Amino acid sequence: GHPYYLRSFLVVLKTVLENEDDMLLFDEQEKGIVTKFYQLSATGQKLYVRLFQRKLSWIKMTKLEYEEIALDLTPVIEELTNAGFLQTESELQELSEVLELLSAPELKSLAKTFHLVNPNGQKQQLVDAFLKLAKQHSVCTWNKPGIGAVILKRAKALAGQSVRICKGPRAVFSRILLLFSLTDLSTVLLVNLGRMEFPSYTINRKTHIFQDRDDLIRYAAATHMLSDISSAMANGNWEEAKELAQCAKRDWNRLKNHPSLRCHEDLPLFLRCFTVGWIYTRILSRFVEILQRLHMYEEAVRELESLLSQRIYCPDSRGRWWDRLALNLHQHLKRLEPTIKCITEGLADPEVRTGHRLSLYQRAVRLRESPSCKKFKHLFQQLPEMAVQDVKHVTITGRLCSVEELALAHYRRSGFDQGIHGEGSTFSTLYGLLLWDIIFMDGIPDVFRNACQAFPLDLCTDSFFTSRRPALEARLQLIHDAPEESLRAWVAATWHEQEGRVASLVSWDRFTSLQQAQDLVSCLGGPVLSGVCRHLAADFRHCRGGLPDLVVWNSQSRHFKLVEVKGPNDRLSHKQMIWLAELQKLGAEVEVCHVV
Amino acid sequence: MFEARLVQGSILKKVLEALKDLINEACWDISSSGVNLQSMDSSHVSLVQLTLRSEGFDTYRCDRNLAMGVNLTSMSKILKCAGNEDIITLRAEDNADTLALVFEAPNQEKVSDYEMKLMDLDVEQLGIPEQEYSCVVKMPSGEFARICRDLSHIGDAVVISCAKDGVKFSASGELGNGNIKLSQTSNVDKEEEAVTIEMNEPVQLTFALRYLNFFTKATPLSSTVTLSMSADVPLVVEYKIADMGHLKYYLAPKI
Amino acid sequence: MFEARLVQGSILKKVLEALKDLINEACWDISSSGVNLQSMDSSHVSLVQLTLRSEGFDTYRCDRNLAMGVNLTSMSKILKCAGNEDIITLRAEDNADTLALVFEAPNQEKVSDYEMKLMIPEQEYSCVVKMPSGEFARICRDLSHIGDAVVISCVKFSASGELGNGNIKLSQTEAVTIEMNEPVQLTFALRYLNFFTKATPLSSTVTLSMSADVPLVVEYKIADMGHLKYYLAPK
Amino acid sequence: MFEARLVQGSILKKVLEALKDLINEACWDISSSGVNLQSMDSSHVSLVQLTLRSEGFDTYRCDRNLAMGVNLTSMSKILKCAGNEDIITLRAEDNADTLALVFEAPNQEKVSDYEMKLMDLDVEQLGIPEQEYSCVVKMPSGEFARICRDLSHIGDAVVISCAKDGVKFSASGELGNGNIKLSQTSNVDKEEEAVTIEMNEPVQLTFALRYLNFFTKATPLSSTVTLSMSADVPLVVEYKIADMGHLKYYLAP
DNA sequence: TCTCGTCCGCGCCACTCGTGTCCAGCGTCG
DNA sequence: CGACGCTGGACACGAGTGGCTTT
DNA sequence: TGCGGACGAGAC
Ligand SMILES: [Ca+2]
Repeated sequence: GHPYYLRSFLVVLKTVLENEDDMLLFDEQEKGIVTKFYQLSATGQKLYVRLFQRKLSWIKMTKLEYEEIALDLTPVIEELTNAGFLQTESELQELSEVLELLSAPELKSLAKTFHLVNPNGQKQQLVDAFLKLAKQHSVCTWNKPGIGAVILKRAKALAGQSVRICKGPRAVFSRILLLFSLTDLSTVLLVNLGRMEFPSYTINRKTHIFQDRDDLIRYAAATHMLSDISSAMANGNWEEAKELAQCAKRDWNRLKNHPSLRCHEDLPLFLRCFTVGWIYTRILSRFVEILQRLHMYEEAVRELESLLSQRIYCPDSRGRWWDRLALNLHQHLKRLEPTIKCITEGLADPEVRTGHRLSLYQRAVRLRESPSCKKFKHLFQQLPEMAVQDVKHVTITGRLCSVEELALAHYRRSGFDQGIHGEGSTFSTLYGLLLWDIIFMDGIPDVFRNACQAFPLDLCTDSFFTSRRPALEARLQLIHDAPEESLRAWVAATWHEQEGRVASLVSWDRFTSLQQAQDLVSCLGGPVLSGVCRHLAADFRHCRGGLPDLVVWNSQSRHFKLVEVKGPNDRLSHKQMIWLAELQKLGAEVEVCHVV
Repeated sequence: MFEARLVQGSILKKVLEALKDLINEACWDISSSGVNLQSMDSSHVSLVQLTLRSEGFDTYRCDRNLAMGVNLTSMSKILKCAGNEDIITLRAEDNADTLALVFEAPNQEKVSDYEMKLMDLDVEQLGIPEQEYSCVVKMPSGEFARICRDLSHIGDAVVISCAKDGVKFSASGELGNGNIKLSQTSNVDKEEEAVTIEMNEPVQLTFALRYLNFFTKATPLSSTVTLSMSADVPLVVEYKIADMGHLKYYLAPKI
Repeated sequence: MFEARLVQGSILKKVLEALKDLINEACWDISSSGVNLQSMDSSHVSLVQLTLRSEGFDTYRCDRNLAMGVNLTSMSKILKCAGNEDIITLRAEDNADTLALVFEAPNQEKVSDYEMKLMIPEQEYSCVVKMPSGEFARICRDLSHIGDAVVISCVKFSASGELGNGNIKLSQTEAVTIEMNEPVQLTFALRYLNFFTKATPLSSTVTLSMSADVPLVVEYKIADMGHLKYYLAPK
Repeated sequence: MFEARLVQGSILKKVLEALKDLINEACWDISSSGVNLQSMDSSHVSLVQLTLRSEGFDTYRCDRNLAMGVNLTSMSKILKCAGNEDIITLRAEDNADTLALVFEAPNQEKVSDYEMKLMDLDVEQLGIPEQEYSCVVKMPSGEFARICRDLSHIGDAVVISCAKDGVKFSASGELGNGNIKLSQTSNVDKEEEAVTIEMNEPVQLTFALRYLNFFTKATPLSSTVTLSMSADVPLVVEYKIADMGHLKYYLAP
């Protein structure tokens, strides 16, 4: 059969082409390009997919080794060129590309030939010097042939054969990949996508995320520029990131008057997160991160204030920004009354939940007791009191195993034989096992688009508890008062019926065996599982993380202790504090193991 | 099918020491009056004109004009084979692209023969129409070469200004600044050390310095070097050769 | 204002060739006495002390003493642009950021100017050997070629290396003479010792001074008017 | 218990630096009386030998031979200090532990001493008996060095073409072919520059040029060199050492 | 010194290539 | 003949790209 | 966003 990369590419292409609503935005020429791709030999498709995953630049035919495709890949290259996907070195008519193609020794030799200022130097400075020399020095010198042409000819002759993926088909396939990745090539999906067996549901589509080809191209440009900004953050070139984000913000301001946007505001949130405006708001949040990194705290505050007035785009993160506007208003800049106003507005904001609601509140008390804000006697005006009950703390001394493994060994010595350490994945997996029938239920429109969708789009969005409220309430009330045998049967049936099916929640490698899952379910009981499943069903995005790490328990005594292990240089985040308090409310026994 | 014999063969070798760094390959025009090079550097900033008249070459006979482009570095490697005193003669076939160089010992006991690939390339034409140059300077070649090296020790550019007092080179770089001043001496004996300058116009003009270093490789050809320039014309650096030929380097303005 | 005209420019050339790699940056202290240079080497086991009076300079005027901190690489490269007989002039105004080197050949047909950007207890040594700089240079070079460390003994140089060992015994009668006041056997490194030998043309003979736990001193004397001393910390 | 002395200490230095690269980790098998060594090259294609007469040196210590396990790079390192006009004495310490080399200047005021631990030695002892060679030419060694150098610049394989009237070195490469013809000197002086020729039948055979360079590196030791060429057998190149020694190389194509 | 808050850097492994650094062979000029 | 100046080859790094699961 | 390192300020 086909290799893994080719398998993933064909699966993506087939899934996208099956999308009738998503096939319409592609131009007739782009559909012709796609159908030309299917008219290739297996070796041709393999080589094209192999070159697709590489960078978009000229690559020498010497550096093209692929034993899996063919020993001599020149006929495959010629077939691809005839098809129109690969342009050979004959089209390398740009000096800035051929110079980058040449290796460092070859570029040094070329610089020595042309009597450059610094023949022995960096490659980038060599390319810059070659461009500078090509700009002039030949217009009038005693015919008028451009020296740039001579440099290009010499560099092309030196580099030999070289191919590069064409702009058009590459862009078309990038947009196809983007359309596939809307519902979620990434490495996790580059390999094993042909063998992953997604869950079963009925595809139901009613609305169009994009209305025409121009909208999809705009969204692709926005997400590509967001990816460029993200790469700039990853590589640490924060000034380039700031420039790119400024250009993106000016583009967004230019585009804010587009009437097509007036349709995107009518999309549901879980579908509205796939629009150009959403991507530009995410880019503006990354711009806020850049400004905070580069210490324009006032400009970061202004950007956050502008963002916080846009209730249509990214409302779920409205907490992240409210908290940072408070921190960028009190810590980095010493404003105090505006910080109190920001805290009050954030606490009154319905979109701030869990940790980012606690953090603001903590800032609130940090301004209700500090002497610097004594004159501002308003933070006590309403300030809806939220209190997290303290949990037990146990200290451990020890020191080659991991910290969590050491804590697991400790609780093994203390009479808790069975113990697992998957943090959220232990509770998320259990919630998925218990509520697979409701998470992937039918009747909810616009949440199942493709067939390779590991999770309904309602997840990570409050609407998951709005569309399926009856069934979810019925299940969470049935689990609340249920015998251990019924819970065992439910978990066993879910595990048997759906074994190996990928899902965003259930991790089949978390439990070493089904018996461990059964024992954990029996020990946790009804109320604890009902509480955690309800808190994950309502606002899953803000309750996804911050869960305790180890679940340790004994089979005979049926005693468990959800333990959150903090290392010697660790601290309880607000999400973790909220989750520990919630588990304390549920009757579960929870404590913090501080390892020294 | 042409034959060219020369006694003081090292002279020819000296020529190969000068072109090799500047031009990797050049067109070797053949004529009854003399053999010309008429090539220019790769980077299109400098020209080299080499003329060896047939009068100096004993037993010179050429049937027709030939292009016979030559890889200069390869020819220098072949010419390194001989010594400083061997007599050198070159033979070119009627149509075969094989130039044969044979060198005979000064005592006529060691004879060496070699052949070259003699690659064929394009033969362009650069007019360099005769322009009347000004501020002609005649100075020893060694002084000029070491001045060029000293200035290249500092920066990557040079400026030359000629006035009634003399000639002045200058070079300013990031590391530092420097300049050379030479004054006309008018030696009575004229032991090739005169720095006599004729003055017609006080001009000043800028050039690159690496190409001056590549031009300085022709110093062993002769003691005297002639540098001429004007307001806008290219700099001309001429070395005579055994009263039979010349080698000229023209450099374009830096700006 | 300050001028210093030296006919023997080769002397300046070789003395700054000696300090080419010993020190990266150093200052040329100038007073009415002359030009003094007390420099801390890049390595942390050596010191440099160059002394020259004001008598040998054809012209000397020091209204205000100037540190004259010059990057030795840059000024050595500038000095490389002067001939052996090239008369060398050091100039620097009291409020000048740049130092000027004026090179004028004795034949006077040529004149050039360059501008560069300006930026131990005493104790008599128990033993001292005055021997030609060539001999000690060859000994140090060969014994560094055989090993990394050499011990000097009352003369004997013994180098220890991973490959093997070497031992050279000298004699006394361009002459070599030792006070033989005390016996010593003290080890020393070679890399800095090798660097201390680039001053072979700088002087005729070197007086290696050693004693009990006193730092090693090598001395190169200009034919007159000045001298140079390198101090090395014993191992 | 082995002692050798040479007033002209230079010749040993040139001999040792000549072999500093053509053989590494070589063997020294000097007998009780008479100095000799032989070793196959690092490429296992060519052989190098040298014979120095024991009575040619100044003195000798009456004892038995020992491995004298010598390594050239180490020796060269040690011998690099030795001058080209001083007296050199080689002394052997028992138990095959070290070898000492003492260099004393003629002025007897800057005397020196040296020594070095040796290394494990393996005896190969090829000992190929000599066979008669047809073509022989004696010519100055500097001429051979220049010829080898320029042919290495222009080619990769050297052709001998021994002949009665003279010799003709021929080769070729990507930059064309090269031929150099040396005629009989036929001068009354018969100096080292003069070349003599003795032929019985011409022999043509191509030889490698890199090892030819490695062997001509021994040019400064001898004023002249004798080349013996014969078909189907390695070329002989031979150097004379003050008529007190012979340094030979066998070059198999 | 101790405690709390805040910021900064993270796919993964191997394979090749850019890069500044160091050592040994080379032409030379007193 | 040798010491000095010049220069190219060899070398430990860190950065960048590429392949990751036809089993 | 979720992890782990680090440093900086208030109170000793
Ligand atoms: Ca943890």
